[PDB]
Amino acid sequence: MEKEFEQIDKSGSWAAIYQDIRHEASDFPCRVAKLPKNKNRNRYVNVSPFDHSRIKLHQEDNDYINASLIKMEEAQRSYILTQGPLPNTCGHFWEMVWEQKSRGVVMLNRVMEKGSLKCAQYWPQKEEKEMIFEDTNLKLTLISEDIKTYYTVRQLELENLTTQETREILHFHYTTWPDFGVPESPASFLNFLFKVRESGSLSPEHGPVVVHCSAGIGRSGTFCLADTCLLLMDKRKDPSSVDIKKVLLDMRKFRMGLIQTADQLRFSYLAVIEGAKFIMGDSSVQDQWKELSHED
Ligand SMILES: O=C(O)C(=O)Nc1sc2c(c1C(=O)O)CCOC2
Repeated sequence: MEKEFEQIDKSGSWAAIYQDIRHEASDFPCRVAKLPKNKNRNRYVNVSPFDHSRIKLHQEDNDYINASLIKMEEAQRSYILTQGPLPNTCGHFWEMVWEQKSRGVVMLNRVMEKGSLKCAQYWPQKEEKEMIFEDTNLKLTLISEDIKTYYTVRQLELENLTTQETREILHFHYTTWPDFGVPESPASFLNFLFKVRESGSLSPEHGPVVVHCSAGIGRSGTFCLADTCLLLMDKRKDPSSVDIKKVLLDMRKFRMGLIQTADQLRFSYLAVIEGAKFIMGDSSVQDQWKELSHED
């Protein structure tokens, strides 16, 4: 992957590699997404969940959210990829976190990017001001947060107002990944991915982690691709048995458009090649990513 990396680089062919991926990627219907009744539940016209893998709300009313379950069979890990909640779907979002039993939410975007409102403000920014979403009958409180220079971990309490059951959700917000961009470095990305992992939220005792950006494909696909490649590498301890592009193709069976530019692809080879030093038995690099990243 490291030789492929250098071959690709030497002969300036990331875009064509990426172009091939786009050409190979699956195509499956998104008919419920396109129901007229769901128009205002989608942020982008051109980014939909395929019907086969979409997440259904457990409501009789309208079961539609723009979210997909990415179920990586071999790696044995799933994620739910979703767009940034809209002003009218923040209640659907948290209904889905409750129903799917997720323990973590990864947000890879800011509420504002390039002058636009990429995502509703769907979690509370302070302890005294909880949010209640009447439509799905759920309450959410900030329990605390831990703000780093490039990301923040929130502990959130989610309450199902109908049964009064309560869960803790962890929110990992990467706030320095530009839309249609890459992270500043592999170090700070792996730093952030490993915070997520250490937290327990990836563990198969939970529902699938919710990963989102603005559309739920570019930055998310990047995160997820790196995570699974490292996972696959780990259950074998065998870096050479991972085919990154092929894994991306597996993921795009479950949601379109995963990874939005050829520099995102290239960044994902960089992140997995670096992270393999850790999977391969050198845990001191984790500490190094933490220094490089400048977390504090
Ligand atoms: O948030 C991302 O990482 C992401 O995939 N963004 C997406 S993918 C995508 C758009 C954007 C965007 O935010 O403007 C606009 C519509 O076309 C595809």
